[PDB]
Amino acid sequence: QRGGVRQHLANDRKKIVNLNIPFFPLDRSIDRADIQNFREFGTENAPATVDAEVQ
Amino acid sequence: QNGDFQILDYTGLISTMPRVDTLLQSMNLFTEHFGRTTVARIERLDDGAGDIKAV
Repeated sequence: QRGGVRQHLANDRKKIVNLNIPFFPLDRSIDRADIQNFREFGTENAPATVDAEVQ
Repeated sequence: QNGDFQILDYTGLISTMPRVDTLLQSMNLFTEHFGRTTVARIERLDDGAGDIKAV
């Protein structure tokens, strides 16, 4: 109605969040026995090299 | 050993070591081969003998 009561507004809204993160490891090792007497499996007579296994 | 008053002088040293044989090495009976694998191969070719006859 005119000249009487009035109307009012509401307010806004907020939110906040937090989070964590996981971890992912990966390891390996090389021993003498893996290249001691094993042929490279490539050329006919090339001995096994550590570099190839590393790659 | 009777104190530092008696300044001591030079002393000699001797040593003893176990006996070492040189007979076989002196005779030059052995040959040396350097390989790669832990196993060594031996190849013995055997010939054949015979006598020729007149024809």
